[PDB]
Amino acid sequence: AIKKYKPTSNGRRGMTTSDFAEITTDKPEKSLLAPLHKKGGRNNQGKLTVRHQGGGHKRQYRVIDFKRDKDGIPGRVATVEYDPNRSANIALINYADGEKRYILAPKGIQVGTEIMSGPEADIKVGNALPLINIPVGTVVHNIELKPGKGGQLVRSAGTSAQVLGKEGKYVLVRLNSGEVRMILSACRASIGQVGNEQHELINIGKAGRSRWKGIRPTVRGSVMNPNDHPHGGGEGRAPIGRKSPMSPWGKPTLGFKTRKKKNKSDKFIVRRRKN
Amino acid sequence: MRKYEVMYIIRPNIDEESKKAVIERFNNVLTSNGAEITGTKDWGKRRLAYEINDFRDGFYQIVNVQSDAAAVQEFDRLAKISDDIIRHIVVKEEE
Amino acid sequence: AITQERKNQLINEFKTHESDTGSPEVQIAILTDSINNLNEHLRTHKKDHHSRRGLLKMVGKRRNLLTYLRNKDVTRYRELINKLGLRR
Amino acid sequence: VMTDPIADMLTRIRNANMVRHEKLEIPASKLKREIAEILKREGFIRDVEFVEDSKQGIIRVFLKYGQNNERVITGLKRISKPGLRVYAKSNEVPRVLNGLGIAIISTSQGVLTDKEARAKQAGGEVLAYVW
Amino acid sequence: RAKRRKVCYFTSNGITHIDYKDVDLLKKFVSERGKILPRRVTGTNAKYQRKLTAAIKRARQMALLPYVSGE
RNA sequence: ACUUGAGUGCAGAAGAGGAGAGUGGAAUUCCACGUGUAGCGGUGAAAUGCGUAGAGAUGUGGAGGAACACCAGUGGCGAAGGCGACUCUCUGGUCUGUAACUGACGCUGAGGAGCGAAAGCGUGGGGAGCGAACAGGAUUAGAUACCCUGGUAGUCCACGCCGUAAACGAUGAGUGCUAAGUGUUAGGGGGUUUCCGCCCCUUAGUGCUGCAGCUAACGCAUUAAGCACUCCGCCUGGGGAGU
Repeated sequence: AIKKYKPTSNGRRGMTTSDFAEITTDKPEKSLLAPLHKKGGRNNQGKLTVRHQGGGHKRQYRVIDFKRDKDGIPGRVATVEYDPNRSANIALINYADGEKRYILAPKGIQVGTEIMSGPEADIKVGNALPLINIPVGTVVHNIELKPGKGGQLVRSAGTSAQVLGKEGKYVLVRLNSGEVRMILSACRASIGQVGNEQHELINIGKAGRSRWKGIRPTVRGSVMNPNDHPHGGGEGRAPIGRKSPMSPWGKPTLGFKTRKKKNKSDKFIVRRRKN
Repeated sequence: MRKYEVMYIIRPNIDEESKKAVIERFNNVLTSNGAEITGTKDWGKRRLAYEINDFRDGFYQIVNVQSDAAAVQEFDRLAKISDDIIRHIVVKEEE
Repeated sequence: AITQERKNQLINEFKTHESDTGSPEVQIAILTDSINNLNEHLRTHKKDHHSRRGLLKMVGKRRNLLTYLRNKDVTRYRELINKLGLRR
Repeated sequence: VMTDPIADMLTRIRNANMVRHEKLEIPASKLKREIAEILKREGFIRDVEFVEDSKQGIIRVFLKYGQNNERVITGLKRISKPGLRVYAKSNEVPRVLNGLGIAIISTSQGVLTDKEARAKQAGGEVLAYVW
Repeated sequence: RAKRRKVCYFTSNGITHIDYKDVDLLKKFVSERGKILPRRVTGTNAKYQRKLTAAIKRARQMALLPYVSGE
């Protein structure tokens, strides 16, 4: 759910925080906290190569199977917990081994549900199995690309996929945003759309929450000096003067395609980017 | 509970003893919820009108299950994605 | 509902006379429990206006019978109300 | 239902009063009883024979109107409305019709007629009015 | 006079079927081109045409009678 | 005190009454590839548009949305708006039948509460067909229209607001009575009938034809606009002005 704040001051007049009903316990597992350093958009040189990051709060990473290499032994969801490193939440799972693993949380789960992960496993939301055994048309997330790499594919909050219809090799997938990629068949995948579906309707409201996260503010095109940004200039609020809008480098950023043309993904698309 | 007379056909590409395994295991999963399935049937290899998935005819089947109320959605939804059961139409039984 | 174990079970647990199927305390019992189970079963999917109109008509009828039993016997109506639980 | 009994009997003797039926039913009550003895004794219908039985009721009168269309029940009107009641004192007991009809005011000693109630000289609830 | 030809067609020897296990009276009910039969030309009752129509559908759902025919 | 009113029970019957989930086809569009050529399309007549970059048609396969033909009918159900492929869960209601119980526990009901087509409105999804605004061509003296070729929002879904309609039977609800016929579903009792089927009696619902009666006339007429009772709402010449 999503609460909304009464306008006690002018910071509050649009802002929303989510209800935090999905979460159960606060203080996480001490034995899977991996430490982090906010890098601030920097490089390994030291230059800041990503504009307007930095400023955030002290994050702390929690180790996640985006693989689910272990198999067959059912899980038993102990707690579903909150992680500042991403949109969606994480469910803590006590396997029967004792291998307490933070594993990404699909919706509809609570405490106590069995989660296997073999190729024999169910299509109960949470169970994970390679894409051959998945039937045509299930809600799938956590897709990988190369077998056993880790769930690069879909993961963020309130997203999903399908399986349109497959061969021995490969398995077609209507991914999110419509790209149909011939994803490899022995790729491990897990079942369900990703929990905390109402992340998008969170109205940020006050300015500094984008600084709380954080994101440094951005300075627009016809604001910087005509040196620094190739739109800036004029006698103030000049029109966006030069033809072909242009990034702060000399490349147009209305629709100029940026995929390599000679690239590996020329075969791995049946249908792309419905726009 | 109430009688659930649901009979969903087996795939025509199935093998013989594998088809007996499909009826055996599927009958077990239908029977796991206390329903002593007091009915059975095997209508045989009988051709249908249009294709189900790929056949021009299939190996027809029947059922007669007496349970809840607890496993009709189990035997329908848990068998909706099998490779043997072409299209199971689990009609209610109140005749 | 109601289930037969609550129809015959509830009428058997609240029979005013030895062979009285009616006896408006009994009608308030059966209509009351069926209104409660229709209240949760209406609350499970809160869009069905037809079943909701049934819940309003049924709950209103159980209220009118409650006022009838309250006008028919005072102390027995208080004992039926405080024993049943509702009306508060 | 059951808005008023005397209006149900009066609507019975009216609607049957135009139907040309031989006998007429009614709901058997003390108003149908005493009004049956008054309205039968004044000579409108042939005979009321209150054939009683379980559970309630049920009067049965015959229309005493001959060949000539419109006999001794020639038209009836609810002079007292159960819902907004009529009233009539001693000197104000009105004799309905003028010289033909007769009204039936429920006096304090029995359901009288018009002229007999004026003979007692005491009025009450205007029970019905048979013009 | 005074009845219909093909008198009621199911009320004489019914009732309460079929539906799934029946393909015989279903064979005599679903029409030649493929459509359901007209209830004036076939001759069923009210409840007879209702039950034979519901069992004609529910027997067409499990692929028993064809969902379309030839010309 | 009593039982027909009204309610409970017992047994029947019926339905597109509702809410949620899942499934299935026919058809259109689009896409991929075969086959093939010079037209396809539309009209009152044409043109815009599409087509040698290979269209239409035809064959195969795939994707997706929306609505479910036949049954289907002045049929059914619902308080009304309305509700249609099929299956399941949860649920309301109606009528029939004896008749176990209760013993008037009922009718209406201003406020108050709640629902209410389609258009709209907010957000987020979905966009196959249809399609305001818009574009082009046609007809006309003119065409901000009719027609045709396209085409956005919308229609679809979920969550909230909107609370209007010829929301119609232009007929508020409840009850009692009062000529008849003929249909039509949902039941029941019966006369013989194993059957089946005919016929009567009976309800309940609904359609036609009509007596009395009503009326300004059309018309209504046991589903009254008849005949009476209860209660609520509305009406007091038109425009101004539902301003």
